Amino acid sequence: QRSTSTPNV
Amino acid sequence: QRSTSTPNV
Amino acid sequence: GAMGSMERASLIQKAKLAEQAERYEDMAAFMKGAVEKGEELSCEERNLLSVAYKNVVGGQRAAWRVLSSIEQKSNEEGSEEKGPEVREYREKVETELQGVCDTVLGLLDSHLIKEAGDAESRVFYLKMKGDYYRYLAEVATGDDKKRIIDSARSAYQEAMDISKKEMPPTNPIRLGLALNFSVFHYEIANSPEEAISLAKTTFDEAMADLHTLSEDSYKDSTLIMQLLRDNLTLWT
Amino acid sequence: GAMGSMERASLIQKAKLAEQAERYEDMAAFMKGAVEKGEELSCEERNLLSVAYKNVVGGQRAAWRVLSSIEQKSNEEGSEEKGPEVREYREKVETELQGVCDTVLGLLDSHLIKEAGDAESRVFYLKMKGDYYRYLAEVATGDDKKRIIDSARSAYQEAMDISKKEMPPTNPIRLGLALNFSVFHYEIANSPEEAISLAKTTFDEAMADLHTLSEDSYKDSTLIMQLLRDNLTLWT
Ligand SMILES: [Ca+2]
Ligand SMILES: [Ca+2]
Ligand SMILES: [Cl-]
Ligand SMILES: [Cl-]
Ligand SMILES: [Mg+2]
Ligand SMILES: [Mg+2]
Ligand SMILES: [Mg+2]
Ligand SMILES: [Mg+2]
Ligand SMILES: [Mg+2]
Ligand SMILES: [Mg+2]
Repeated sequence: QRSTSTPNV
Repeated sequence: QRSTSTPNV
Repeated sequence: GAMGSMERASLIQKAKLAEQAERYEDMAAFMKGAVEKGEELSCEERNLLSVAYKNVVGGQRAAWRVLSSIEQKSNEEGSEEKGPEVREYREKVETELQGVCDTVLGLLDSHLIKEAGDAESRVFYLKMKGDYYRYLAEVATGDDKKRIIDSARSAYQEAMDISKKEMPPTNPIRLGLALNFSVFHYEIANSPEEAISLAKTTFDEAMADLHTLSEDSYKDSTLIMQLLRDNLTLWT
Repeated sequence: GAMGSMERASLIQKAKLAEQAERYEDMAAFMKGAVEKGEELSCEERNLLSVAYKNVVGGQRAAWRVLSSIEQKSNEEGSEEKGPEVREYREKVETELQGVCDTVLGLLDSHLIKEAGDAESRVFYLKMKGDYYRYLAEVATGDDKKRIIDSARSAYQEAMDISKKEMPPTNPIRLGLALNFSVFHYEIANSPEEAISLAKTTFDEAMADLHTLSEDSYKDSTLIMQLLRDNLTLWT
């Protein structure tokens, strides 16, 4: 699985 | 809630 | 048309790719291109057409409902005036929705329905015609709301008459048509009793024909039957 | 531009409506229109811009990955030849993705970054520049892959230098920048050790500053800290 980047808040 | 119509298969 | 230069088989191939990628606007454009080649569609190809446009209009309908709800709340007593923006944007989404419906109805009229002679193809297309007039009716408020409703009813009725003559009660197309016509009655035509009656009769006649089916066909038919039951539970 | 005739405040209002309706293409167009009015953006307005384009490019990236995977599988030994269609459609989605990235980078260059003098605005925009060059790098394969990577690195680095001078270690923008720069290192730059080191140092320095925060700010900072930990778990 791919790394997590910043989500939408 | 709304009635259920035919879904995508 | 932008797809005029692409092979029919390539358009079908790319529709399948677009489905896998969840790119439903592209999928619909590819299938529109395939229809405009002028050849009749196979069962699988009709399914691709259906899935693509159902997903596109499904997004528009969900968006329209959100915006309509916000608009209704703005036009209560006590609500502060926020200017024309909510109405304008609801109208924008509504116009795009109507455009998609008109595109589909245009494909059916030119010339899918008139070339459809087998029960499976003719009933499928007339059901689709009913469905897209129903989506137009969901947002209609003017002089033509009644005529739009009658257009939906007329298409569903012609489909029903053929399906009852030509298909077994468990046929998935027949079942899906009856489901959607029952939704028309309940949600559009202010006829909940007609809706319940149709759902019940459809369910019972399918139940009685299940014994004739293979394991795979049984699974297909019972899936739709459960949706009729779900609606009957909601309605009663 | 199609939004040239609409008021700035109306564009912002409609961006908020589009977000509620999950109409992210519209939301992005409205926010592009607002940027092109030429005024600086508030914090809330920067967030609207970010959400809109992140959602649009997010869909394109997911689609591109599906298609790239199918394409890679077609070019193995034993795989049957299916013609140019998979490549063509992957290229189509890729071109649209690159177009969205170019649009965002264009807004940053004309003229959001050069007018951004406060740490919060300047770091946010330089992080965005890094992010959209990173998305370009994900699909790059040619002579400019290296230059695209260096453009991303350069933007992230300038942002990092400002953030460390001007913001506390728990600032959400500072934290989100460091998260995304660590992803750049791991996923793009073939530097997993740099990625791990950055994630660890960022986490530890934030942990040590949590005591200075209110309840609400604590919740904000710890949410991002958990994502750094999630990556460290994946990476080690
Ligand atoms: Ca025929
Ligand atoms: Ca300034
Ligand atoms: Cl509008
Ligand atoms: Cl293509
Ligand atoms: Mg040909
Ligand atoms: Mg008041
Ligand atoms: Mg209207
Ligand atoms: Mg003005
Ligand atoms: Mg072979
Ligand atoms: Mg390319």
